[PDB]
Amino acid sequence: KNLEKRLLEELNNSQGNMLENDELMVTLNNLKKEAMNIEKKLSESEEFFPQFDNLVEEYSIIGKHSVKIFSMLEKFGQFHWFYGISIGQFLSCFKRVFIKKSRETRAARTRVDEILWLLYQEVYCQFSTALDKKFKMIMAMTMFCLYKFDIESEQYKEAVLTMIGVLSESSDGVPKLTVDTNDDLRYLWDYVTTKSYISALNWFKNEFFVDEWNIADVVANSENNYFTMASERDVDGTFKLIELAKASKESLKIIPLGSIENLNYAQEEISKSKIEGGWILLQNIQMSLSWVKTYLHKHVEETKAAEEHEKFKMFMTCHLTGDKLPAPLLQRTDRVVYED
Repeated sequence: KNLEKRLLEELNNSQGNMLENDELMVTLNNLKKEAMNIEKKLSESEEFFPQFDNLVEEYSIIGKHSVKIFSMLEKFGQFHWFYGISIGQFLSCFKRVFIKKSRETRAARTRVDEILWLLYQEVYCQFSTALDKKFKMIMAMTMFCLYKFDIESEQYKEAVLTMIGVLSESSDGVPKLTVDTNDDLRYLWDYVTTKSYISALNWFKNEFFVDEWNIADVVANSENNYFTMASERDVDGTFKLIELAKASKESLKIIPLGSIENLNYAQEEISKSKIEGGWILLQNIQMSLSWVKTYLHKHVEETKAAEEHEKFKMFMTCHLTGDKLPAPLLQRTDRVVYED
């Protein structure tokens, strides 16, 4: 558009003779250069289009593999209270898989395959903290065929086919023997026979364990994510927390929630400890639903305070039989469940 401009006025004085042209060439010679340089750049600009496209296909390995995985993870919604897993958390897992693990974690094509393995690992490592062992087991039981085997269906023998009434069953004593089957592959021919004793599910041992369950490690998380301990009737979640506190060797306070004076203490000591930077165990917040109503903002408040003085770690416990804790706060906290 500046060529449009600069190549206007002296039409009024030239007729095309090179001697005339010479005074107009004070702009054109400059243009010989840059205008032709434009073309150089333009030729280069096409190459990026198909290669960028190629880059997309280069990661389709995990692309399809993992998108299928989330569509399975979503089905965990069947879990009534602790499966409140946002896909943001799903992504968080990959923040770790893709990078937040080490300097070696980036995105090489060889390692696209390796992050199928980390996809495999890290995914269940998180669901397994909120969901119980029954849900954990069935996960592995059918899903590892995807997570690390890339849809390698595997023929089930005794127990599975026992439930349906299908011909191919042997008892616990067939390991990796006559497993040589079709697309619906080998080792469940093995394991499903060992299932005469159901712990054969556990016997898969397919790298099926939560790498980072260690709740003590979990402690060092974002401060806003306060800890939620799920328990049941006759299960002292607080106990697990006092053992934690004993191990932490840090400022411990415990406030049972439920009656009015406890709310007075909640207001009180939260404001104290959210400045001091203590470690506090809270119990049975569901016994004080009105507290919860105010608490949800108190949560916001003490969260900011946690950010400010930097050590206010809260550990609310005693989810009981069916106290149906509210999703907003469950969201804002870490739902880890314990057995008795």
